[PDB]
Amino acid sequence: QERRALRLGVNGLPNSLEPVNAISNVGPRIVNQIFDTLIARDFFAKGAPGNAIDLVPALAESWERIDEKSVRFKLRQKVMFHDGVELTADDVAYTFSSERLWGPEAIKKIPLGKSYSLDFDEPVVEDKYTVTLRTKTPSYLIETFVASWMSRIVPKEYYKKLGAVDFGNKPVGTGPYKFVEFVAGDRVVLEANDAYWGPKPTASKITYQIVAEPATRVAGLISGEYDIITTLTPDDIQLINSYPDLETRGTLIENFHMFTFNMNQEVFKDKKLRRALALAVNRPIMVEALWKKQASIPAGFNFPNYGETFDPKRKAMEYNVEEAKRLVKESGYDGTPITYHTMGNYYANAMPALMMMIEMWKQIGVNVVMKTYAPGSFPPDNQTWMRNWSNGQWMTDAYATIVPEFGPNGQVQKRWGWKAPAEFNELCQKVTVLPNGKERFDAYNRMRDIFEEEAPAVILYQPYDVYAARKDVHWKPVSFEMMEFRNNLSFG
Ligand SMILES: C[C@H](OP(=O)(O)O[C@@H]1[C@@H](O)[C@H](O)[C@@H](CO)O[C@H]1O)C(O)O
Ligand code: NA
Repeated sequence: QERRALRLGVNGLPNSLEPVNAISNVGPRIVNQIFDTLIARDFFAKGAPGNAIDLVPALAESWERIDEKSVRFKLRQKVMFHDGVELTADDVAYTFSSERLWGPEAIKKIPLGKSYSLDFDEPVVEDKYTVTLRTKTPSYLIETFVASWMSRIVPKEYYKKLGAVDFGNKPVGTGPYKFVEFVAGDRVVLEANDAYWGPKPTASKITYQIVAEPATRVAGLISGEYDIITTLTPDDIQLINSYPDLETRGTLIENFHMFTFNMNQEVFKDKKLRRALALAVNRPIMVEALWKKQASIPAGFNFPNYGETFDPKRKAMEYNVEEAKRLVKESGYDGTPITYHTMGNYYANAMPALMMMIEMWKQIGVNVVMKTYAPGSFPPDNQTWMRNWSNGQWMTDAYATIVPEFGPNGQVQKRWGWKAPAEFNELCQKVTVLPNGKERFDAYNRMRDIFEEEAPAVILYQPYDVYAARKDVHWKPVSFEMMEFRNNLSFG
């Protein structure tokens, strides 16, 4: 009869379906279905196992870089939003506007819009199907930005009429799946958009059902309640793979798990204790015990997806228990227990990783205690000391995420109080405008050195993202924190 409905058991849900505000480990797998971008990354180009870097036309049928500051897009014609309104350059201009995204006025609507954006100038609408995106200063990052999760295309009139909050609860996009319902902290339901411009949706419906406990998620797959489950650990591989009708599907993703600090707190204003905690983390033993060797430990804030700004000659991050003990003493730390906030196992292995780290920190003379918090119940900033986090490396360049998250205009310095050395912020400003070359390459290596010296966050590893699925549900994971169903979902 009708197509099969897809049932997903997920680790968590975003609090909003507004595509920029949905940026997280849990939002993109949903908003990738509701929306489209001008340029799309094709993870399966030339038979790649879901990790190809190839950029292909999407809402823009073609594009041309004009100069060091601008890129002109030719829009695909007769593309319709879910409410029937035709996609125009007006919708694109609005998506990348000062008003909605990067200007001072957008900070209330999209709190991280300005900090995550390029140094944009107002878009230029040439005609109904022609729009130029430009920057005030040189930027060779326009293309990678436009293909990213910052750039899902929103409908101007409908978005303006509802406002960013109401739009977030009733999204309208051009994507293969349209909005049905959103029960905050419970479920999101989408249905097939059969008016879709690209590959027709193969599922009649998609339900993202929150299953916070991974053991309950695994039981749900074994019982036949879910078709695909997310955010498992390599420790679940043996059991699931013992069921002949189920299997695990995993891949290393372009993201790093970390722990970070509220540097507005007295104990973390200075770098000494941040550094002591960083120097005591035995990453290889965590990777062996919890990840069955599947996770990858980077040589600093440095990843292969950065391409020309990836440094393959970089030394491993320091591990020095004896130096850590000496820093604990010099910091003046008195033995008072320091809290570490985690949203249960929102991050695969969050609590087992923390338990191991608590033990490593006991050995250097620092008492760390776990504090759990329910989905969407993140405690006030001044109630937090240490906390876990992750960063999706969302550009084919080193700019992201060191500059958008840890730069002078970023939330780590502004909200979380990192007093970054003046040199670090000078380098951030330089890498933003410089073209690729020796000067830019060396500036990112100096920024990586300062990042390790300062420890505003401590990089753990790139997780091996593990899903489990029914063998009769054909779907391949991609090397990013999202799920792709276009030409990548079939049943039987
Ligand atoms: C607690 C959640 O954070 P999560 O680690 O899931 O997502 C990060 C995101 O915060 C960050 O802006 C981007 C780019 O650095 O990477 C995402 O992985 C929050 O965003 O809902
Ligand atoms: Na499809």
